[PDB]
Amino acid sequence: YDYLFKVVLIGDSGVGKSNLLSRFTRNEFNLESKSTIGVEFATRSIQVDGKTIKAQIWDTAGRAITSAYYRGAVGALLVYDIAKHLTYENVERWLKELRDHADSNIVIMLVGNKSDLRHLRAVPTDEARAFAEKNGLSFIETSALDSTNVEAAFQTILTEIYRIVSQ
Amino acid sequence: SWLLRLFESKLFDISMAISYLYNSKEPGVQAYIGNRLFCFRNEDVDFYLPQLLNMYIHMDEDVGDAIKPYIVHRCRQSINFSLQCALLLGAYSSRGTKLRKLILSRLAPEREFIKSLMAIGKRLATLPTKEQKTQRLISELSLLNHKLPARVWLPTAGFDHHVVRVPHTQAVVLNSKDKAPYLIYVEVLECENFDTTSVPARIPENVALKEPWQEKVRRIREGSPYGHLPNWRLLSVIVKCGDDLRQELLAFQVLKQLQSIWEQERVPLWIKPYKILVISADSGMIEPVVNAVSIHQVKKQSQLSLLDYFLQEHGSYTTEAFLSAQRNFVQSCAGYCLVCYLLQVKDRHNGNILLDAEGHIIHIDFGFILSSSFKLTTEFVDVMGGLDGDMFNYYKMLMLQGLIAARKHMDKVVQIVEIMQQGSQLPCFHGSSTIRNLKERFHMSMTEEQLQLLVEQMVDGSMRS
Ligand SMILES: COc1ccc(-c2c(C)nc3c(NCCNC(C)=O)cc(Cl)nn23)cc1S(=O)(=O)N[C@H]1CC[C@H](N)CC1
Ligand SMILES: Nc1nc2c(ncn2[C@@H]2O[C@H](COP(=O)(O)OP(=O)(O)OP(O)(O)=S)[C@@H](O)[C@H]2O)c(=O)[nH]1
Repeated sequence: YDYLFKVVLIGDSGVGKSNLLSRFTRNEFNLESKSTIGVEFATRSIQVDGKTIKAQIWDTAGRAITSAYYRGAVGALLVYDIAKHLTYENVERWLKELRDHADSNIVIMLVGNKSDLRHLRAVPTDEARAFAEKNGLSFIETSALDSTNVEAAFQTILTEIYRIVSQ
Repeated sequence: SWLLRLFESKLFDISMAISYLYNSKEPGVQAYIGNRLFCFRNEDVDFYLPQLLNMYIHMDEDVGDAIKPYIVHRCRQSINFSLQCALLLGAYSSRGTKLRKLILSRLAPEREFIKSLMAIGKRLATLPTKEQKTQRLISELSLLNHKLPARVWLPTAGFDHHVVRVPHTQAVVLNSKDKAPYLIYVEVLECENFDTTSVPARIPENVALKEPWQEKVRRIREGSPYGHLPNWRLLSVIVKCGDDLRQELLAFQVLKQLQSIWEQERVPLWIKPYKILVISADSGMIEPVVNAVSIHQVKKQSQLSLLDYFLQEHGSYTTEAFLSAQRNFVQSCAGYCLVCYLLQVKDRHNGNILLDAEGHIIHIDFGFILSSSFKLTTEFVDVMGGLDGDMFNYYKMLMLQGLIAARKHMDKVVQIVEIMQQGSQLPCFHGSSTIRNLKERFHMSMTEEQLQLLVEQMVDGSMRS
């Protein structure tokens, strides 16, 4: 294992953080859910631009005090539910957050999850991507259920990270 | 009908059944449940066999009479079951006697098989050194082999089988004590059902070292007459001829429930219950964990610190093998910490903690628990990457999670202990408030913020030494 990348998952309760982690790292999903108590840990190694990295993923909670695990995180997946507008609405407060408890030079990806719920969409992809480039965040929509873009999401952020090559 | 409504609902399981059976003073309910035992899966009820049999002995006749019919039924369809009953019946009474004799009234081959094993162990008492003992054992195990493959089995085995051969050269004695326990390997031919199957035919016969389990199977197999058969498997048991295993069985049950609880919830704690067999109040057998050795001796053969050994045996901090092992360490630590706390396990030292090849720890000597009267050394904290470490924080996170889980199923646990306390002379029940103190230790009244602090306090306590 060449490198070690620590990444955190944050977001409102219900958006799919815990299932994102289980899909991407153990390829498992569940409709029935247990609220994450504090923190959960899972790991998976990938290669980007020819280089072997290892990601340590932390599934936090929506138990307000999970803050400490933030420290020494190169990347954070901030997730909202496309089908629940309020979860997207609090993304502004979630970016004010990262600008209080986390590295000011951290890689962030905005994630619209549950893209499979086509008919229930409450947040338009354009509106999201607009806010995305209005800010300094990378953007994508995933479905943990059908596994659309789940691999893509991780591989994107990890590649973005590696672009921090020091000379 | 409101009661009967519940009993006929999906909510009704063997757990609930025993609780009402144990508590209800209504003879109509007791009798009703006695009958309902038959509908449940054999496997589910088996787990509670020590409780049922204890109740039979120590409770009102009404309660007993409701249980007996089901027991006899099982006894009639399985001699294994018969065996385990008779042994338990005897051990837990020193009401019982009437039924034990009826069950024993067939099993002679097995009882002599078991008798001899016990007899062997008692003789080694005259040999004052460990290795002196080992040589008498190896010799004497060879005498067992002279008895053909017999109409006997290891109740500690997951399955039905016949014992064919004992690889005596591989057996070893575990300490130098007066009534020292000893480990043996046993060869068996698997069955589909023991009760209907011919004893296998003899196959004529014609070095022991520290090695992984699969390497030991190869070596024993290759040398064995029966080894060519696909039917052939290798088992292992520890034989304790003069040590009580009734507390050991109780702890086992508690560990198994907690294991299920943490499995049911989604808390990735890790623990390892090892099977127990009560033979008398005097004597028992244990199914040992393979690919594991005590921390203390791990430090005596390696001459290393715990962290260093991990690094040697698995790899550098950049390796998969290490991080996997570290994770398994942390998860097994949180599990057993919680178990030690809940059961108030004492006498905790590196002689009583095993390390497996994947990095889990395993506690083993469950004397001194509950009313009868765990350490987080820096050596352990080092393996976790240190106090500021994420993996250490995670250790604390797991403990809380596992504590929150336990509370949600507290009653399943207390039940197991509370019944066993019945008419009991076990040292762990010496107090007036054994079960009552146990319940307090779940802190059911506490809020989670309160529990975080208690978890913090727990960890702080574990460090003082
Ligand atoms: C309470 O008593 C118990 C409880 C558990 C076990 C047990 C089990 C289930 N698994 C193993 C095991 N695993 C390695 C097996 N190796 C392979 C490859 O099969 C090695 C050993 Cl030392 N104990 N152990 C043994 C005993 S005891 O009766 O023997 N007393 C012990 C004797 C050794 C002393 N240091 C402590 C007290
Ligand atoms: N149709 C669809 N449903 C999902 C998807 N992801 C999660 N769900 C559901 O959303 C719920 C989210 O639960 P969870 O796994 O804990 O994620 P989380 O809410 O972000 O994490 P938490 O802080 O509340 S514990 C689950 O019940 C899950 O069944 C998805 O991608 N598509």
